[PDB]
Amino acid sequence: SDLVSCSYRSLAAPDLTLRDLLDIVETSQAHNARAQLTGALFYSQGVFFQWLEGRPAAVAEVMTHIQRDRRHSNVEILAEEPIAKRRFAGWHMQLSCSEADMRSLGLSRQIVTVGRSLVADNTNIFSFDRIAAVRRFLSDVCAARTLAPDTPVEADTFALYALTEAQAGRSGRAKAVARLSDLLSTDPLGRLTEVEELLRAHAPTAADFARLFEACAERLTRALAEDRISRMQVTLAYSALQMALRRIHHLPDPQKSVGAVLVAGVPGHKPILEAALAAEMLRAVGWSTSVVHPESVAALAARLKTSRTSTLVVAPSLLEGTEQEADTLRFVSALRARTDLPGLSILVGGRLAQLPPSKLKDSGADAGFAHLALLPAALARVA
Ligand SMILES: Cc1cc2nc3c(=O)[nH]c(=O)nc-3n(C[C@H](O)[C@H](O)[C@H](O)COP(=O)(O)O)c2cc1C
Ligand SMILES: [Cl-]
Ligand SMILES: [Cl-]
Ligand SMILES: [Cl-]
Ligand SMILES: [Cl-]
Ligand SMILES: [Cl-]
Ligand SMILES: [Cl-]
Ligand SMILES: [Cl-]
Ligand SMILES: [Cl-]
Ligand SMILES: [Cl-]
Ligand SMILES: [Cl-]
Repeated sequence: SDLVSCSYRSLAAPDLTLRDLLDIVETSQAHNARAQLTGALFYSQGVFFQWLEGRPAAVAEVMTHIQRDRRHSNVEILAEEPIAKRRFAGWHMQLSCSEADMRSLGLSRQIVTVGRSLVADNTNIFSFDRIAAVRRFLSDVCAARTLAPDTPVEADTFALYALTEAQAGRSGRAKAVARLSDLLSTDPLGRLTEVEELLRAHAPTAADFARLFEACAERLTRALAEDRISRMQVTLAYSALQMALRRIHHLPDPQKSVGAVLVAGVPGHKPILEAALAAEMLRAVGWSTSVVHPESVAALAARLKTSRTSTLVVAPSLLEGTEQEADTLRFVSALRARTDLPGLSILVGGRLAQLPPSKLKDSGADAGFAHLALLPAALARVA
């Protein structure tokens, strides 16, 4: 064989256009054709996935150029593996984007459309599940269209690919969450290294961390309810998780950003972990994010009229939920009263996000996210 594959994830320049994508595709088609490289490029919501395959030398050279490109950043290698045969034969470099992005760019082949519609807001689907699903889907479309070019492929076909990948990961993740919950319930600070190794193995991205934390959080909420652990124990666990999070994920603020967003806790609530997670997730998709823990409504009012950052995410506290709801209501309402800003957008999480959007209209919050990992998606809708 002696064929190798390399795949990465990167953050497209916030000002990326169709002309750019097309230039990339043409340059790549020409060069990959000469150098005997094949693969696919997937663009969705400011993010790139690329797969490249060929002889080692060819892949290395082209990656040397790509890594230095200025139309994307935060290039993260995902795989460098030997393959037995090409997954994208005949595709020197094929472009593909999501259905939503297809709408947003005004496109309708030859660009392979991927329908994320049915699975995008499914919190059981982890980041690597989505990556693998896109890979398998595109490789399959490549085979298919090699066999029958004029035979169209249903976009929402991708849904099944994603769901299947996630289901494959499900049991192992259940084990991880169980083991984790045990650690957090016993002595999470005495065994922080084990907590970290677990989190590092099962949560490659910040959104994955958030998924695990949501699962653990309902587990421990149950435990505390049944008086199986103490409040002090939940505090310990919370500290441990903050430390583990900072050790593992700590993205710098994107220099080229898609926009700016303020992440705040409700005064008295200390959504330290959840706000940190919110910031990591939003930074990972290209948002400039600031975390604020105000102790008054007026403070945040000041920071907002000073920042002119028209978007505010109220991070929920998923472990102090005795009175998170009415507190958040009062806080957001008050904020709206002290404010004179028609462009301001407010997003809310937690139990408040579980109410029907009629209540959301009634609330003064603009939109909700019933789960942390849904935050990026909820934000994009408002922007
Ligand atoms: C997301 C992305 C993917 C790219 N993929 C390839 C590729 O597969 N093959 C290629 O030759 N260039 C690719 N490029 C472009 C190169 O980084 C660079 O434009 C080119 O290789 C150097 O220009 P040159 O024609 O003067 O050598 C890609 C760029 C971006 C931003
Ligand atoms: Cl891969
Ligand atoms: Cl979509
Ligand atoms: Cl998806
Ligand atoms: Cl990802
Ligand atoms: Cl994973
Ligand atoms: Cl595959
Ligand atoms: Cl485990
Ligand atoms: Cl401890
Ligand atoms: Cl340990
Ligand atoms: Cl405004």
